[PDB]
Amino acid sequence: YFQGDSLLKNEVIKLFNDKPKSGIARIKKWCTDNNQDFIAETAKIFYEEKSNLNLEFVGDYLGTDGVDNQKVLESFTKQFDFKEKDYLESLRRFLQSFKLPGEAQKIDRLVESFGTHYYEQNLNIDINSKDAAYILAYQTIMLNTDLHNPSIAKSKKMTFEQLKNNLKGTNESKNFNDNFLKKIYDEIEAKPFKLNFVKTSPGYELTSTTLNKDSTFKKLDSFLHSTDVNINTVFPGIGDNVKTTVDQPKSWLSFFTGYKGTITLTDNKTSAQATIQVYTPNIFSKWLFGEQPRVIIQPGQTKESIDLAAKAAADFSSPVKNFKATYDYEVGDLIKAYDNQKKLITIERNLALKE
Repeated sequence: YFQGDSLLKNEVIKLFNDKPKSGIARIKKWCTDNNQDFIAETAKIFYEEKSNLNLEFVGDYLGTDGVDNQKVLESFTKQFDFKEKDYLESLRRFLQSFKLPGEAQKIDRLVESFGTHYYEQNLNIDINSKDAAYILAYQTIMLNTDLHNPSIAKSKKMTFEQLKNNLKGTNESKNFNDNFLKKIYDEIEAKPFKLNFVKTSPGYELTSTTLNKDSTFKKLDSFLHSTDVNINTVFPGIGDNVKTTVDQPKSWLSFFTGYKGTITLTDNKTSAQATIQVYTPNIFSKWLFGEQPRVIIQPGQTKESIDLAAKAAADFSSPVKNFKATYDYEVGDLIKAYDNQKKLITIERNLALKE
């Protein structure tokens, strides 16, 4: 069955599975030459070529905060037909179409995309607003952790009555129908979600049973809720032109993943950028995200972002545990930049006569 994009699809699968940026570049290139829409075509390939594509990379592209990514995610979700479909079956299906990133802000964008589209395809039937669809989805995901996390004893598990109470008046000032919620509660109880998370996240990851006692980790943790303090008090190696913003965590994301927030570092001179995500385990999060705290450091798109992220990672006494390629950078380039910063620190300490 020849289709106008068949040749492109076969080329893209190869390029994409090697480096997603090279696959996306070819869709951009073909859409330019064939006068087609890059957004629609990308989402179409992600959806139709599910069984052929690296789902980690698909999940990562869809969940990433980017102008292209956001448009592609909206178009991707639109490929699903949720009209007169069972809510939970629709959510299960959506969550299996990619590999979930292990990053709170990415999971959040994917969940919000699902809710909005499900509501739009079943307008005011069982759900009254996109906000109600989103709260129902995050409460269902947390209900899944509650009912199936063994650290939550049988006697402590959330009851259907407790789910009803949490969702009282959240269906655009009204309630969700009793049986509509009972069906979700019972099915989730009987069958947990199939949640396929990535093994490692892009960039640098510091994670160990001793990371919470690292001087840099403690300072980083405090920096999330402090006001007008310089980031150089946390990371000496990054210089004095680095400014910061903090994205505070949504409560449910904290429960779900151990998320504590994201600090965005921007160099005022160079435009170098890096993000720093913090995770601390809790009784709910550990079931899916492990028993260790985590720090994820990712370089942005701009030149010299690699060196800003590497300097931040190298300022920890704890070593980087995991390295993974980003959409823009090769794993080897992140490794070289970090190892080099560690070697420079060692030389400087020795030359200044530090023990």
